[PDB]
Amino acid sequence: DHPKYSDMIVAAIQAEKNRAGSSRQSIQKYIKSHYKVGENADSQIKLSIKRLVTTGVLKQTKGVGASGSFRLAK
Amino acid sequence: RDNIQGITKPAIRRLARRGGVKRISGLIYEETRGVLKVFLENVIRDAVTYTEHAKRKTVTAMDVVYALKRQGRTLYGFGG
Amino acid sequence: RDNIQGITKPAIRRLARRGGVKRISGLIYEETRGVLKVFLENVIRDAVTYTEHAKRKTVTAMDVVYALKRQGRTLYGFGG
Amino acid sequence: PHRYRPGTVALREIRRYQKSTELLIRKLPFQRLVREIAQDFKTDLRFQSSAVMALQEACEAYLVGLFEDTNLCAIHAKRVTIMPKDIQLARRIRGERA
Amino acid sequence: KPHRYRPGTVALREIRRYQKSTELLIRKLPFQRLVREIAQDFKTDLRFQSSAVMALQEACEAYLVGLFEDTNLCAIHAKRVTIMPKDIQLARRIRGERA
DNA sequence: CGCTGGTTTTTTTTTTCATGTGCCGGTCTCACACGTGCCTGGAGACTAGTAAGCGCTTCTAGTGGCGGTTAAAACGCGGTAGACAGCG
DNA sequence: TCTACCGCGTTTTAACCGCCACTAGAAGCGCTTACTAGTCTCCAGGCACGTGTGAGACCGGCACATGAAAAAAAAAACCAGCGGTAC
Ligand SMILES: [Ca+2]
Ligand SMILES: [Ca+2]
Ligand SMILES: [Ca+2]
Ligand SMILES: [Ca+2]
Ligand SMILES: [Ca+2]
Ligand SMILES: [Ca+2]
Ligand SMILES: [Ca+2]
Ligand SMILES: [Ca+2]
Ligand SMILES: [Ca+2]
Ligand SMILES: [Ca+2]
Ligand SMILES: [Ca+2]
Ligand SMILES: [Ca+2]
Ligand SMILES: [Ca+2]
Ligand SMILES: [Ca+2]
Repeated sequence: DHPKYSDMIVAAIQAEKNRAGSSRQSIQKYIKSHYKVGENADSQIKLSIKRLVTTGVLKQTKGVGASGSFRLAK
Repeated sequence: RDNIQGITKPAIRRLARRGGVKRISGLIYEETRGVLKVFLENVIRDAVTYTEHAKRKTVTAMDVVYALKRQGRTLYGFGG
Repeated sequence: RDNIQGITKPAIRRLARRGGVKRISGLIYEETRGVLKVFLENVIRDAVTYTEHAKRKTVTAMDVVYALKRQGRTLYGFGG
Repeated sequence: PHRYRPGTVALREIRRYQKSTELLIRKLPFQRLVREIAQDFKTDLRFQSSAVMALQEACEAYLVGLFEDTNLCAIHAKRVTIMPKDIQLARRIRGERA
Repeated sequence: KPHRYRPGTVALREIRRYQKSTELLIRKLPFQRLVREIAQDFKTDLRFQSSAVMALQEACEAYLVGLFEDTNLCAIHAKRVTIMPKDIQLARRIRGERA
């Protein structure tokens, strides 16, 4: 139903509290709860995070790859 | 409450501590009781069998000692 | 000397396969040789001891069978 | 409000009980358990007090040993906490089980 | 375009194969050399019944196959699929084969 | 704009390929099977010597139950460290 | 990330103990006699040595399991283009 897994992440990380970062499994849980979602959503949010990490728009504060904590444009 | 419950959590904890265990899952205490029971069943069964063969109604230390040797768990300091 | 190397990687691999092993670290082949050697040392030592006691110069199957029984590794089909 | 970190007392306990040799199961509850199990094989059986003590020594010994082996199985799985599957492995490898 | 089996698929095939069979899996001569060599250390100019050497081999292969079973379990118990020396060592320690 | 529809991508599926394993019908070889004659070990019957069963005695131990202490268990509390699961 | 294990403090439990009294039953003595050994004989059933026959072990081949890589279909993640809105 709900689009822009990009807009989905941004809306879940907005809602998520001012942190050093925001970790996938805490965002994956928010998006699955708040919007009409599928199963492969867990595996699409994983591809959604990596394209936002890629575009400089999101950046990761701790960890590496797509297990760790991610921050926005400052 | 079967006498098996008389083998208290804290008692098992103690045995494990002598075994050099630091942290113990909750499930272990029942699991241990189960094992301990099988052990005693097997040992006593044999012990009693020795008793019956000696046409006695009193289980002797030796009856146990002989039983433990059979089970390959030789015990020093109770005779034999 | 050092026929221990005659126990080839592929032979060990075979034994492990019968043991239901799927993947095997490289280090295992030397480790296995070490173990296999200790096993044989212990068994043969006893076997030869039986041979010497029988004032023989030829190790018999029975010499081995008796040795394996001693070691608790009873073997059927060589005159047990 | 003095509090010891989780594990610090555990260690203390270990050192203490390894140091000592006294039986760690309460004598009566054990003795009841023995007689109870014995009944299943033959009724109205008497026990030398020494025979019951022998059984306890053998039992505690056995378990202490089993825990050592269990502990190793836990660590071998990069755990510090023993679990039923640790015991089961130990008993399987010992040829006690299956 | 060549044909390749994924790592492990042949391993499985091998397992099924060798479990099915009973034939000795060590080459008979190299073993027999190893036996005589070890025997020397206990007594020199020793002869062996051929049956005695075969008994030893049966017992050895049996022993190892068994040890591997136990080792395999120790590997899996550590959430691994690959046996390693520490798997064997544990198995032997628990068996009371070594301290 | 918010929609919405169709299409781009990610999943699952079907498929095709290939390969290897299992099976039958026909074939050779050798270990099974049996059969001989001979030997040894079994059974036999007898005699005597002994071990053990049975009853009697003794004596011991082990059992049951006494007061009440004080230690241990047991409960629930609250807070971390570790189980654990995923990623790369 | 999540909780289930530890380590803490109060409420409940019961084991321990140092003692006694009473008995079942362990243990030990003397009798009997029933059993087992240990002898001389007789004998056949089981051993080795040696025969020949059928089973299984082998072969090839063709049919069946399988796993792998490839073609096809489905499910779901998105661009436009649009109508509709107020400019
Ligand atoms: Ca001579
Ligand atoms: Ca019963
Ligand atoms: Ca009962
Ligand atoms: Ca009675
Ligand atoms: Ca009674
Ligand atoms: Ca056929
Ligand atoms: Ca053949
Ligand atoms: Ca958890
Ligand atoms: Ca809690
Ligand atoms: Ca006849
Ligand atoms: Ca005949
Ligand atoms: Ca024959
Ligand atoms: Ca035939
Ligand atoms: Ca748009």
